Amino acid sequence: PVSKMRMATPLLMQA
Amino acid sequence: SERHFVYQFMGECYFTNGTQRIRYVTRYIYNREEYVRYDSDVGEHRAVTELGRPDAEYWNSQPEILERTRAELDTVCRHNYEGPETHTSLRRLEQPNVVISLSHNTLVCSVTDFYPAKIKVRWFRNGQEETVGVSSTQLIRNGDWTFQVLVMLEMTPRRGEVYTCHVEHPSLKSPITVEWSSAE
Amino acid sequence: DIEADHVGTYGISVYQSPGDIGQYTFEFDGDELFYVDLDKKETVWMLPEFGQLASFDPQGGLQNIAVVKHNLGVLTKRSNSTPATNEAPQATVFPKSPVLLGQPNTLICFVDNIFPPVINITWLRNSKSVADGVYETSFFVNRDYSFHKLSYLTFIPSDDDIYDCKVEHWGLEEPVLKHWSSADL
Ligand SMILES: *[C@@H]1O[C@H](CO)[C@@H](O)[C@H](O)[C@H]1NC(C)=O
Ligand SMILES: *[C@@H]1O[C@H](CO)[C@@H](O)[C@H](O)[C@H]1NC(C)=O
Repeated sequence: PVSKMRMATPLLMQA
Repeated sequence: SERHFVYQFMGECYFTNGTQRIRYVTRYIYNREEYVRYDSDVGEHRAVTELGRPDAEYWNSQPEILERTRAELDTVCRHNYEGPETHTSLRRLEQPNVVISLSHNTLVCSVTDFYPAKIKVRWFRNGQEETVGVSSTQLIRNGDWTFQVLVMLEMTPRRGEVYTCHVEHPSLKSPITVEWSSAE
Repeated sequence: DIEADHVGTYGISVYQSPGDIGQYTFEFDGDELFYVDLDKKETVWMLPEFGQLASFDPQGGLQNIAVVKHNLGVLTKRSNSTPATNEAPQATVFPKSPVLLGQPNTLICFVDNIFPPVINITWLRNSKSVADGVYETSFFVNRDYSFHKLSYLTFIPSDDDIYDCKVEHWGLEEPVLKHWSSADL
């Protein structure tokens, strides 16, 4: 059916 | 924080010759400034600005976090392109609408509502490709997945004058042509 | 500076504070694939037909804004950086198709050099706010990290009318009104 789109994953900078 | 700040992140996938070649950049931007970034060519996170040093090392210091990122070139770019994009973006073909209207007068050929961006418009006077006295607007992005371009021909309407706007676009199996005579 | 046949921006997360204002979108060759409505948690495709062939889990957009919001909080505290200047937006109005009296058309209001991405773009027909037949795009990113956005007004060309794209932005010391009329011709 529908072809899913994946996205980049922003990384968390330590607090 | 009492002051307004803008943070922006994005994952850019540069394709050339299809997926044959794929460069992948990840950009972290703060207050209009890119501070840290991951380039597939560099292989790892780099501090674009000084404020980014802490983070470049920090993320490069987390094997899967840094190994998931390198994989996004395949997880995201290659995957989005070879799948979804081929069924939508890469196959959208909108046939340009073409019309000529007057403006020592000027002929204006309106080429509108087409997609993709690639296009070549040419003027002909008596089957001969006119090049002087011709000028085009830049490519105009309508923001709704269509473009337009206006091409003008400065001329002197000589009785027996046949002016043809010639448009070649991928959505067109056969180049479009619209003709205008001093008569019309 | 980086050349290619195609550019797929898969994931653009914009976040602003104070206000928790977020925007998540996908772009391809400079056009908007879709934006994730952060409140309704829904992927909204600019082209309805594209939404029937491909899909996107709005969660990914939500995760993105989550991280981006965190990072900002860190940077806003890790730095003493001064807030960037409110740029003055610039608007241009032009018709989608060649104008033809009495034939339905679309007026397009292209607004560039928008920063920060907080703005009110409204339409006026004869100095009166038009509510119907108006559509707006998401904030598109620019190479200089400012943004642009377009608004569309569906209309019937007539020389008796004068239109106005009204832009309100912090960087303008008064609402800017770009005028347009088929009568200029
Ligand atoms: C691009 O075209 C094909 C894509 O499969 C590839 O085999 C070829 O090497 C490339 N040619 C170039 C360098 O333009
Ligand atoms: C946008 O319009 C609203 C009214 O809906 C107003 O309260 C706000 O101040 C405007 N924002 C600006 C000046 O950009």
